[PDB]
Amino acid sequence: AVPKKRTSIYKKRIRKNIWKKKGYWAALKAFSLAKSLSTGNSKSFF
Amino acid sequence: SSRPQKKGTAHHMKTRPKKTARWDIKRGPAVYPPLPPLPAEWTIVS
Amino acid sequence: MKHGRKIHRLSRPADQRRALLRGLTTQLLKHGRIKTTRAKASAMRKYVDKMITLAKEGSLHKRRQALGFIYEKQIVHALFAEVPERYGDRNGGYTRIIRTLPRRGDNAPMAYIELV
Amino acid sequence: STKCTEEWRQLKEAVKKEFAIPHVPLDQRWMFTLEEATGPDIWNTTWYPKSADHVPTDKKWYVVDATDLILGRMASTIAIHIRGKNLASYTPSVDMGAFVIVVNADKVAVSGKKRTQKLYRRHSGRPGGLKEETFDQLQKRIPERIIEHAVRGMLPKGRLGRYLFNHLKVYKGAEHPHQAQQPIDLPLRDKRI
Amino acid sequence: PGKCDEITTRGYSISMSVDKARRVIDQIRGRSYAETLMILELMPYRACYPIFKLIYSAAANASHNKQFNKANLIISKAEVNKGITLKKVKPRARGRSYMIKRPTCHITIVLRDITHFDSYDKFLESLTPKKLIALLGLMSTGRR
Amino acid sequence: VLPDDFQAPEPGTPEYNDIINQFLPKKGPPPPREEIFAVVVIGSRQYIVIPGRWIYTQRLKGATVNDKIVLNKVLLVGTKASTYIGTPIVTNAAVHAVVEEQLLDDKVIVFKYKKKKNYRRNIGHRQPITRIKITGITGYEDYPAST
Amino acid sequence: RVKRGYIARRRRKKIRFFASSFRGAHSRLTRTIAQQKIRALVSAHRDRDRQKRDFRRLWITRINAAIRERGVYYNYSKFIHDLYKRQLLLNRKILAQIAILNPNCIYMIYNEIIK
RNA sequence: UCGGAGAGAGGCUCGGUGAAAUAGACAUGUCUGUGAAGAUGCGGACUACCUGCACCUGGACAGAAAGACCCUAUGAAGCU
RNA sequence: CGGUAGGGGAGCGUUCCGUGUUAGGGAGAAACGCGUGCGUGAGCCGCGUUGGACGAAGCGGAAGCGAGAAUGUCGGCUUG
RNA sequence: GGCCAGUGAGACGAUGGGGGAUAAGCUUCAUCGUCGAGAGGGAAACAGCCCGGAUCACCAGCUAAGGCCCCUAAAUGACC
RNA sequence: AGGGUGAAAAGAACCCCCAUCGGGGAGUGAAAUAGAACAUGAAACCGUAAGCUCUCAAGCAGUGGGAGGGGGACCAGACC
Repeated sequence: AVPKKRTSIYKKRIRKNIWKKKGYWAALKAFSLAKSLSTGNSKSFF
Repeated sequence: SSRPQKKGTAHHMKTRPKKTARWDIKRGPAVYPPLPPLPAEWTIVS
Repeated sequence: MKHGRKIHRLSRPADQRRALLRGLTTQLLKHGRIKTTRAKASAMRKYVDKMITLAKEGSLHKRRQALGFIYEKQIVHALFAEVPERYGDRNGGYTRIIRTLPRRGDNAPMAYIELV
Repeated sequence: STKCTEEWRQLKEAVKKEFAIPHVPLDQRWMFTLEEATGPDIWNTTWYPKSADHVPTDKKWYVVDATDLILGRMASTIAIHIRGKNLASYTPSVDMGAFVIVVNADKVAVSGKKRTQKLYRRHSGRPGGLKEETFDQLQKRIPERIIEHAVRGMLPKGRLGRYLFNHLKVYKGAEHPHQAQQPIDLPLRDKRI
Repeated sequence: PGKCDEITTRGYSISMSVDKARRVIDQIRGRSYAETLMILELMPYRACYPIFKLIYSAAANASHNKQFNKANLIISKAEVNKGITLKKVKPRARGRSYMIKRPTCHITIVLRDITHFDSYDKFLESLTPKKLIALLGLMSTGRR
Repeated sequence: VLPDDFQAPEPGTPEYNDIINQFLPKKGPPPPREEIFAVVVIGSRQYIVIPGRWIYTQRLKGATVNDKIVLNKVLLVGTKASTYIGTPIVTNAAVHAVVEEQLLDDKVIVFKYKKKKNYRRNIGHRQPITRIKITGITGYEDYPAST
Repeated sequence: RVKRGYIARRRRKKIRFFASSFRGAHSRLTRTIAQQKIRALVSAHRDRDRQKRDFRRLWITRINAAIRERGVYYNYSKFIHDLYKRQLLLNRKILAQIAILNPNCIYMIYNEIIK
């Protein structure tokens, strides 16, 4: 359970950039919702 | 059983390369006839 | 595994889920338009369609089951005097699940219930 | 603006033609062009090949006919061409070798009792998967893995023998589908096959 | 310095973590003020709102300090750095105590108008270099 | 503080293409040295020598700067058509050379350490080398061996 | 008589500057910068003696591969048979260099070794 | 035997806050052999595209903690 | 003219002191960072759109005088 | 002799033996070789086995031990 | 345990973002990259931009050779 050693700058920038790329994937969805929130007949967002 | 395995440095007196051919021990290096001595490596020219 | 278990259970235990259903469909029948989460929205949709069509046939037995389900006294008797005059000929589909922005603090998918 | 990428790309190719020089092949070639004696001292250092010396387009192509040829000496003389140790341009760090083609893999001779006693066993990672498999079983089943197993242990199994492993083209049929560079037959120096 | 093109806006050590500010700041890089205006209206992050406050107070800065428009204005770099980290000695069981660090950011966002010349043709002229200083202000692949 | 402007001198671009196409390419001819080639033996090691080349070698025992020095220990002198295979030295041979100023080459850090037996030695070595420029090769017109 | 100093940082900054392009904490982290200076210098030793040995090996196999292109069984050993019997003192395996820079001249070498 | 289903709190995902023991640097395969006699690091062969997520803990002689057992100290102390 | 435990000889560096209110220095000292330079090396010398007031060499002396290790120790910041 | 240190745990290999079971990479001695304190080459790897004693440079040559099919330098060398 | 903005608070009038904190102009100053966390600011650590390069690959991450590519260049063969 206890880690034997530490990680490099290598593997850490890989994992942190996979985390922040996983943050990248959930804003073109927000760009699509922000673009559909604009002028148009949409039956949502009262 | 009663046969001892040959361990390290007894493995080396047994399994080292030994050239046990009485011909190939007799070999000396080849002899070419002697040549005259080569001239000077360079010369002062004034 | 959940093959074909079509009950929609929330993040609450069973009796607390029943009280959430009864209270939120009660105040849904009080105000008409309401802000829920989407799980709470569909969970309101089934039961409030059951309560619109329950007092559609305004007998005493339907009125007593309907008064037994809903908390408030004076809202069941404001219901069967309203649902045959309004929701006759609709034949199902008494609500609308207009969604909105997520909630600040949870990113909870937040919905909004009509009566149409 | 497609003309930015296209026209500036062709300007970069244009100054690639103007600044840089081509690399002449090593055939009927003297020591130096008079430009080359002004350039680097490529004489007193060991000759190292450039990218225009090991192009896979103008490599040689060899065809042996493995009918009644013994396996291991054929594998060694295919290896000595698959490295490039019959060329004076041999550098053991680049791919100076030559493509070879081995037709008739189904009729490869062996000497002694190889056919019933030599095993091509293999194993996956889990225990109890060691596959009992003898020479006649592959030669009945897939013969072009025989020679392909013989020469794969003849090449330096790093990143570079793995690259010249694909130069081997073994086919079990009597005819190979290659008409690449008109493949000249392979020269042998083995008097005992 | 780009000859008077960019607008640099710094930020206080705001009371949140640097890494989530770096995913929300690595989203909005390269996109202009309208797209970040509509995305940061609706991004589901708590680190979204001071970033949107600094973009809004950065382009309003770019329209009041300079005199630009909020449509031809792309985010240039938007770098987020570390700040001061507080230390919180929080007790935990079996007589132990853990340092819980309260992290702060340091946001510096640079904005970029397009103040262009848009020359007619490409063809090089190796004459009058004291005009070649002014005619070429921001291009690519500088030879010699 | 503004975008600067368009500048209006009303220029006309010269598209004659007889000045820029003269300016951008360069005409530089290599000097034709001659069609000759030797292999000298200096110290112990042999050098490919062509007339005009800034070679490096060993001699710093004694040799004055800018001196005119004949390297008469020549084997395998070769022209464009024929070479002269040297039974050891080609006779009456003379590679005329210019021994130039003496140099020290790059540092070769000879640092030795064994293991935990705590021993380490940083020493350095500047080899006393000599750069030689080559003038021309002569005295080589005996026993041709062209093929 | 306090003696706080800076000489460990110049002592250490020189070794820091030598350890460039060492791929990670061998290029940044001081307590490995030292042992990569050390192991890099002994790597320079053994690879220098074995670059003498290794280029000897490379010229041997290069001129062997040049001589074996005749087809008739003339090995590299027989080229030295009739390279020292016909008295050519010590061409120093630079005929493996002009064997590719001047292949007609090495054909003149070998074709005069035959005669 | 011989398990099976269901309800909660965790676990999984999202949004907030956010540690810890550990850590020479880690570009951190399997078999087999060798070696301070139990090797990802040495040798030969075979096998493996890179990198995550969720579980399991066989190894890293895993973490702890200058072995309570054994012995040594011209050690300490209690007791007889 | 390999070298552990170890012995001897010769040197570099640091801060202060004598020369010294030294030469030099807001026309940029010390610092910090840099080298296509020199040394057997400890190091010197030179260059800096950074910095802003001190301080060399030579000939000498004195040390809280040189760091990679002490489950060292004190601050800073990582890993997980 | 003067001044002044370490070391006093050794290990394997050949021979001469004792203890053992003429068992142990076992234990104790006597002469010697190596390692310790010894790099390089051969021994696949591998302190003690063979050659061999590393001041340094060379993109120099000849050899010892050992090798000359390929991986990997040199003979798919010759004759019994 | 926590010292040092300037020489002098001359400590930022006024405009914009704006609930503040903060930020940008302007103004003071020789210096505002001396802005109150304020004097030189190094390493670990976290980043962003530019050049080359990694997704059939076994490696104490080097070193010797160096394919291909990039940069300034002047002893254009050199250097990184």
